[PDB]
Amino acid sequence: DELDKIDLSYETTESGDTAVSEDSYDKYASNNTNKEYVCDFTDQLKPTESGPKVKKCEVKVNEPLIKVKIICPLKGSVEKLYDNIEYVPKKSPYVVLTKEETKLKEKLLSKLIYGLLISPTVNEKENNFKEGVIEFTLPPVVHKATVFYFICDNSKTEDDNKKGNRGIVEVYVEPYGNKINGCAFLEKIKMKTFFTQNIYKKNNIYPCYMKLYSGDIGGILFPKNIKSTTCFEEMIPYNKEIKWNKENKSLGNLVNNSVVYNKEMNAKYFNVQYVHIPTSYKDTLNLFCSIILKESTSYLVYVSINEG
Repeated sequence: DELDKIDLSYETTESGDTAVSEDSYDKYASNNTNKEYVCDFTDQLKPTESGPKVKKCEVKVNEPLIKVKIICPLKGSVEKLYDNIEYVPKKSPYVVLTKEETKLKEKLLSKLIYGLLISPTVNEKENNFKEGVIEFTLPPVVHKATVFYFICDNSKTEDDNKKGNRGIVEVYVEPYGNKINGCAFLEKIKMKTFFTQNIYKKNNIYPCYMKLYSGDIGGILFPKNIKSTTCFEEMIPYNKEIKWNKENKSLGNLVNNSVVYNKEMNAKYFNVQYVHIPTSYKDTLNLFCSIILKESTSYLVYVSINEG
């Protein structure tokens, strides 16, 4: 592809071309709102006489499934304040930067954290600084601490005696979680080390069967030759838990205040879907769903919540 092509010769630093030391950095916290960690640079990179200063957005991750939002105003958002702005890496958040020694070089995030969702469109518009903002939703588990950076530099812009600043976002991920209460339909290891059950194509015995409780999370790694899936769009119960509505089959229509991620499977790197159980859901429920194949050869999946 071209949206993830990395320049192996690229190099840069935190201070960039400002000669500033890490101590003089203006480190601040992200405005987090309902599992959404935010780094807004609109009112932070405005030129100042005392510039070019360096503002650092700290992002500390010790929890799962944080929707990350990063802002880097566009050239001309204000008439003259961002006339010479630069955001790096260009093809973000597909491409990111990691600290090799003291300098930085390009790295692919999907190749660094498996199971991360990067919807190519935010508010109907592309997911790139060209449209002014970038988003991405984290995975539910991480094995090793991962640190990468973003860049949003307005220092090259000047408003008479004032000068813009160099914006940077540091993401210090801490090891959280262990595995997924889900199934794995089958470089390649991170597929196997993330689920409790593995489902092989040629000869499978047990179908998918993911067990859940109140406040736990599960997921699925859908196959490579998938035709369709109904495991969060159309759920069906069996035996006798509750009288069934033939239309309230979407996971959102089944449990109030439930969550689904990548319901449309539009993510670029992986064909995956996730869910979350609110801490207020104390009702027991057991459901079923199916999956399709290109061949119709279908697999099945089971769901159990608070089954105790």
